Amino acid sequence: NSHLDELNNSLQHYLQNLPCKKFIPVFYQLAARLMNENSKFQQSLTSICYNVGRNHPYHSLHVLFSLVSNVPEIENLDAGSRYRAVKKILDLLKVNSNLVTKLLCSFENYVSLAEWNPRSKVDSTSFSRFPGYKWFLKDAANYGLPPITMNVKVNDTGDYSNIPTVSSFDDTIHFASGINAPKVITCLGSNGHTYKQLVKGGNDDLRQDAVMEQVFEQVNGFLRSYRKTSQRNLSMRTYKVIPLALKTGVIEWVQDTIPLGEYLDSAHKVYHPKEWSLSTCRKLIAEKQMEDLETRLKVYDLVCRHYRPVFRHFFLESYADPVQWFTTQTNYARSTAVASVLGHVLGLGDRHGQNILIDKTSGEVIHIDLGIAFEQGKKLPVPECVPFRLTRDVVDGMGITGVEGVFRRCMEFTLETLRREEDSLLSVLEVLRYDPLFSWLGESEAERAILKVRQKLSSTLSVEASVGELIRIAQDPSYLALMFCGWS
Amino acid sequence: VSTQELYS
Ligand SMILES: Nc1ncnc2c1ncn2[C@@H]1O[C@H](COP(=O)(O)OP(=O)(O)NP(=O)(O)O)[C@@H](O)[C@H]1O
Repeated sequence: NSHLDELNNSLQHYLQNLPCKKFIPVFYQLAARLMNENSKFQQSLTSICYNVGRNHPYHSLHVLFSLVSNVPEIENLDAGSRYRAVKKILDLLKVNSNLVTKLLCSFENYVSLAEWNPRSKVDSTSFSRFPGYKWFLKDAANYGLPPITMNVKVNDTGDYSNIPTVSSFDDTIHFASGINAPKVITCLGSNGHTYKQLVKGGNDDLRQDAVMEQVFEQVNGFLRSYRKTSQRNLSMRTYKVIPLALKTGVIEWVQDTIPLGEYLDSAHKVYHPKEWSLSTCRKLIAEKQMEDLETRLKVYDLVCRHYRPVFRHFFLESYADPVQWFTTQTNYARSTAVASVLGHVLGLGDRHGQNILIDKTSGEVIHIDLGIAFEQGKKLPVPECVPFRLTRDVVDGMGITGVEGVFRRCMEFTLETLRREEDSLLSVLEVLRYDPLFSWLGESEAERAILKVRQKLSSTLSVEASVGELIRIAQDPSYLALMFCGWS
Repeated sequence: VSTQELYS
């Protein structure tokens, strides 16, 4: 309700006293809400934006620039008005001054770096590159600022000088290029720790990734304020996202990790050289595309018989002696179970190994590039069947036990905890609905999507039965065959 | 690379 000022009066007399700390979790949507028109609701929103942008530059300025970075003029949209309002808020926060313009310059430099990309491949110790990189080698020497990808702790007072600022940046760019443009940039730290920033020039839905990460953080909070969902220490792991632009955002290249897809391709060859390669599988299934159901299942059964599971060997011979190995294995099981249940609930899209990062010394999984959400895939030009990522290799990696045990228990505890805090969740998804930022691939698929969310959390079926049916529907070969090429 | 392009 944003029509009558009388309602807004009795709430603007209160929120002005509210600390800025409370306004950060929803500040993506709230930032999407401002506009340049003059209204009492607009006045309150401008005051909230100024309060958060002045008291806590760090947790708000990146969103502020994200909504001011690229905004065309001729085409008419609420994005343009929100851009004008957010630019006014930025000017107001800059009048009061050094840190605001320092963060603005940092964002401009990061986006310019993400714009360009050469062609190469490098790893191991030592490397040198980058044209016009003087700004990145003397960051704090010119503007004492933190690199944009640490979880800076929120302080009640708001102003702190104890945050670490890093100037020395390594000359190495172990850039590996997937679709479109990816550049990796590692900088040092004031405490003495290096942070790796993965900048992407490709039009990955990094804003959708950011709002999804906010939902994930609130879900971590829900799992935190409970007995069963925190004795396990279960948590859907979040990697910080700082999208300066949707097409050219920058994210936190998590501490040393090997993505699942880039992994187990070398492990498949080393562990099982005799069995068939991914080339035979891929386009053989390629021949399967135009065939009938029985042919598809038959060829998939043949290829799955050829390529035995191999990811079960990562956790062996890599981490440590057995206690650390088992802690890592249970961490992976719990994190992948929570992430899978959440993705099924929110209809997360692509779930290939190229969008999965296994930690290493901890084992917690990190889903990456969650652009497709709210049941966006399945309905692809090429259809799918599985709700959440569950191959044969993944369930092999959960241990000798398949998905029956720690995985199912974690999934069912996640389901019951999500149901118990349903109301707050659907509140969060509603505020996602009413803003035009979340991708739901007037009336929208978002409404039916959250209705399906409620049905997935509906108490009509017992939670144990729901987890059993989910495991069956995501493990059965009949569903797995039609998914896509590979996915063994 | 081989995963579906997820294009519109
Ligand atoms: N947080 C992260 N941890 C590890 N690797 C990451 C992370 N974020 C991005 N990457 C890497 O960046 C790439 C992500 O894929 P991307 O460049 O978006 O191509 P893509 O086409 O969208 N994925 P796909 O179509 O399945 O091949 C992979 O090489 C990942 O290893």
